[PDB]
Amino acid sequence: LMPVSWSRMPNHFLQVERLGWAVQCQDPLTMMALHIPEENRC
Amino acid sequence: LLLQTNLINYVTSIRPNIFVGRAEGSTQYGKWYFEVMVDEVVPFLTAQATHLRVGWALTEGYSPYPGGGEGWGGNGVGDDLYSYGFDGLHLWTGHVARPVTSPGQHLLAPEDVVSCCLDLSVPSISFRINGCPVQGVFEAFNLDGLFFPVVSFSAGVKVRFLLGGRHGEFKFLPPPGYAPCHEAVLPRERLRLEPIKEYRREGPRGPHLVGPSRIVLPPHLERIREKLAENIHELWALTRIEQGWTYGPVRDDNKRLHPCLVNFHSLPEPERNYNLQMSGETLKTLLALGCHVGMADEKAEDNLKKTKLPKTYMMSNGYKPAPLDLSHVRLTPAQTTLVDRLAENGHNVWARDRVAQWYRLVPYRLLDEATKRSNRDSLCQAVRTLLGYGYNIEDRVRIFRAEKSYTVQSGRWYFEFEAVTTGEMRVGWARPELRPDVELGADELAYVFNGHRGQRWHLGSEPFGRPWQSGDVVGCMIDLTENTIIFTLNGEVLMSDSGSETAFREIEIGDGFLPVCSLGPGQVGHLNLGQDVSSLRFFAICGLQEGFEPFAINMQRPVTTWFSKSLPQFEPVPPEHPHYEVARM
Amino acid sequence: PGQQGRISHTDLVIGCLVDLATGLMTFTANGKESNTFFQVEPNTKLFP
Amino acid sequence: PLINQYFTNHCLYFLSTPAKVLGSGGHASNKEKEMITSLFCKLAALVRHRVSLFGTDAPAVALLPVLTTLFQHIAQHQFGDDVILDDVQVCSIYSLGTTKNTYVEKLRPALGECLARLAAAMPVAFLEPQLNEYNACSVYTTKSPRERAILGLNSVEEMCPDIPVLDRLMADIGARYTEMPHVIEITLPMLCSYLPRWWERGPEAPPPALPAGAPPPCTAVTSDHLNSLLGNILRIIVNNLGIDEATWMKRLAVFAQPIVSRARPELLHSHFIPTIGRLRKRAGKVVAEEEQLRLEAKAEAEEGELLVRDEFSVLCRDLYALYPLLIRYVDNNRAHWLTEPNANAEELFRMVGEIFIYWSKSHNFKREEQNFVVQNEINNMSVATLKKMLPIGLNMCAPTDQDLIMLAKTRYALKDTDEEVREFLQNNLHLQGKVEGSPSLRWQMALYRGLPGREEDADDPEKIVRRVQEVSAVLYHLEQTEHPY
Repeated sequence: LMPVSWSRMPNHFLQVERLGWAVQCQDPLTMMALHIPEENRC
Repeated sequence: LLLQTNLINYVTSIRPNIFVGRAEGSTQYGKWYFEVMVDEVVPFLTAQATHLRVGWALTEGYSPYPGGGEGWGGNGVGDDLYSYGFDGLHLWTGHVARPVTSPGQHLLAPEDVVSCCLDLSVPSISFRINGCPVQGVFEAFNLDGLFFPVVSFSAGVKVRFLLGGRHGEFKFLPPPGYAPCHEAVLPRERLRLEPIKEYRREGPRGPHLVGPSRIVLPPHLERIREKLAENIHELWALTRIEQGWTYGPVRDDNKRLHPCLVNFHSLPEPERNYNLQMSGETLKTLLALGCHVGMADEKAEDNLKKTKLPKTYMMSNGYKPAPLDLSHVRLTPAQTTLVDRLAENGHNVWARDRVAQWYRLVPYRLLDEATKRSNRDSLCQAVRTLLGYGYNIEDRVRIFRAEKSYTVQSGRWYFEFEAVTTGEMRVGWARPELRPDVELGADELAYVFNGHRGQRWHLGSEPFGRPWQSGDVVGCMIDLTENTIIFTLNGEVLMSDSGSETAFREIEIGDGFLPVCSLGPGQVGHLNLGQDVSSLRFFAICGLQEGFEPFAINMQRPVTTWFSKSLPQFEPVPPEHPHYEVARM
Repeated sequence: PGQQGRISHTDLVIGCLVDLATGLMTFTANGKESNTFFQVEPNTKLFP
Repeated sequence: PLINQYFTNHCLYFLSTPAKVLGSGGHASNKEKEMITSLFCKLAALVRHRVSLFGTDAPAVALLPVLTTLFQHIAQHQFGDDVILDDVQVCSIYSLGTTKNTYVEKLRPALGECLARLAAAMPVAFLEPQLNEYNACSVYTTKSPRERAILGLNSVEEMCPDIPVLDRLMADIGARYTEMPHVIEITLPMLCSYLPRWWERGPEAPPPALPAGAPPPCTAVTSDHLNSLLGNILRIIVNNLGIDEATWMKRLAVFAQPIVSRARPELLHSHFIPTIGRLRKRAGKVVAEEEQLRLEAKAEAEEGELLVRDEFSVLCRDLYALYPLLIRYVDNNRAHWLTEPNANAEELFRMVGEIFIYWSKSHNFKREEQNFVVQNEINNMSVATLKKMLPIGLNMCAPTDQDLIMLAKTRYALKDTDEEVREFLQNNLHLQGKVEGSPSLRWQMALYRGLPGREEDADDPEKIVRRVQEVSAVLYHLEQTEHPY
């Protein structure tokens, strides 16, 4: 195993606070991903 | 056998700045409960069904990375062994959903309350439906690490927490024996929400990049014991006089009565004989550092003088105080911290007695900034008399870079970097095949400059330029035509020891070059690639009229900016390993 | 796993339950690390 | 081994941080006691080298009782006190040769730990003979009049004037400092404050000992209360600048003018924005070069047809003028050039006159190849060295960021500029004009902030070309700079 490998920063992030510290989210977002069968990882 | 493809929406989790665990020390009773309710309006969004989960993580998951993960999507909890999940139908642990039976078999519908059960001695974690139990429990798990309340959620969901301190309205009753963050939770700061392992956060003008977050005894020693114990009685009498609260004729404990109206030896022994016991024990422990006290200066007893007492100063208490003058006596504040370790140890010993026998304090090293400083100041002003007597003593570095496609072979390019903090940062250029897991500029793969110490790094450090402070926007000239690399700081060219102008002359073109930046632990600062000339802080010193071009001058999209991961994935053994050679017979 | 640890790497065993838990067939399931420990197996003053 | 021993101390300069707490000071100070004892010990072995290595060894919880050489240090500096009185007459051996031993001691700006009880006794004891003998009085000139004044650091570790001159009761009987003198400190400089406004004399004789009187107070005032008093340095800039106006004459004193600028070239608020007079000094700065610009005309006329000895005309003229002028050139570019571009970047009219000037130096250097001979003569008076790098910092941003970033006509005239084209031929033949709004870098990199950056862009076709023609002419000389290297 390697200690660290490179990675790519996504071009976008999710958009997201008182009275019990409420957190909201309303903008939907999606991303198309690959998958390897033998490695069983995305 | 062939690669597959589909669409997966993003997954992220949030957690408050609350920690808990069990170990030897200030355990804070380790008994706590968490209760939240959810209210969402997106039962089924466009692509898939939104998911919510509840559980805890032992500060070693670091699971949320926006993008791919160990399974399908970067799940928040329950996708590994460092988190747990409960979706209302199953229990999530390592991408395995184990179904459980309970009244109201449905997902986390809006306006539903949940509670979590935690056990510290025996591994036991359980949940609680609105008014129903759960037929499952988590048991026999390790506890190495602090636990924080974490919930996984998808887009479109709104939720609020409950604390019980200021605005926690607990609809459901607390469990019998678990407190809502009462004794000591984050005593040195406030409470709020924060993501885990956040390597990026939004900024006011532009997005910022954030780094990773972590008997036989000398007679002189014998006689001075009484010579210093009397000063302790003198100081306490002096403190009593300075208080101004004279002993009251009526004997009431609640009116701040003083039980010290008694002879210095006819007093009840247990309260003061033990009090003097620490005085000798603290002094003998503090001096137990390899230093032997000897009269090699004769500058202690000859200085014995009587302090001047005004007539009005003496009062009916009857105990004459002798406080030494402090109008010009100021030896050092540095050596006061030498006695801090014993006091913290003594308070810790005091803490153990207080907690062994619980309706409290914690280790003194991390109690709080305001009180610990005040207590240290209070302890310092009393132990200074001993010194005034005339006695002397004696978790990695993430790297940020653009992708290989934007490699430049010629021209004059320039970009700006801002250092919000003043930690260990480095800026420079690098070859396309920059191997990670190595220090920036340690090998020949980069020409990086370190502004924290005024050093340039290329196959070894070398002093160059002055150190940093707050602000200090820094740029980088470059010119492959004449093979020069030049740095600028706040509108001036850096200078070397020999007077050279960023001496990096005669550098081969190689495979082009590439901008690169690095961040040390606990550092904040963003870099500007010149998407538009406006965002550049100055661009009016060495780039405005010298033919230099901003890097992202003619782009319509932000640069990819590849970075470094943390998880140790698997790789085949390279055939050219220096000392690891495999052979197949 | 990385470094700074060689013991206690697997957790969160199965939590199966019954009406009375009278079934005498149970095991420490959910074992992520199906491993052994050879260093404690042999015992001799030699190098075979 | 005396020189050999100092090698370790010379090599070990970082001893201050991890070491040098109590062991160095106890023994290092005792070595200098040998110097005074061996001062009169004449011997074949050279003592100038012996004190040279010792001249570098001088810099090298609250209880410091081992210090005893501090008391013996008071008598050490009193050796030269009596010689100063005898220096009035000049005795055969008691002269300036024995005076050089006290120069090293006073230069301790960093290591401030002790007071040595010498508040102002020594400075006053030597200030009076320097001031009371301002006139030449037909006496031998001091070897280093400026060094002695510079030796006075404005403090030793805590110093404020007017303490012992007016107060003499508690001085010898019995802490109290920096509270008595409040409106008496600036009393003597005020008397000489009108001297620059009154020293209109041409020759340097009326200021016979100017380098010993003007420098020392100028640095003192800007040291104390720099962060609290801001108008004090305002008079400091005006005072020294007026005195340097006498340097405008070509040859007055080859040993006085260069020393003054190098003694104190630092400036704090001498920029044009806080000091508007600096903008007015451009006209004075113009006269420094414009008058010197016309000097080359005489050489060119005498360099026609070789009717007479050319070396008798060209060499005799530039030798007297260019020799001291080099101090003037570095005076403006020392630190004032660090503040001009900020005003120039924000506004194009800040230094138009200066931008349209200072090119005459390169114009003179274009011809008259003998200028390198006198330049070398001044180089060792104090490769591609700083001799030809003088205008690089001045021509960097001043002419390029002037106007019309995208015009694409200088490059075409650049080849014509390096073609011995006369000014009239350059002006008339290039009256066509050319421009193109291509979608290349000139579209966005240029005219998007080159024109908006200029708040009021001038509207004159040929006038802009004149600036381009003047700028291009300077470029045609840059090839010679690269050709030597």
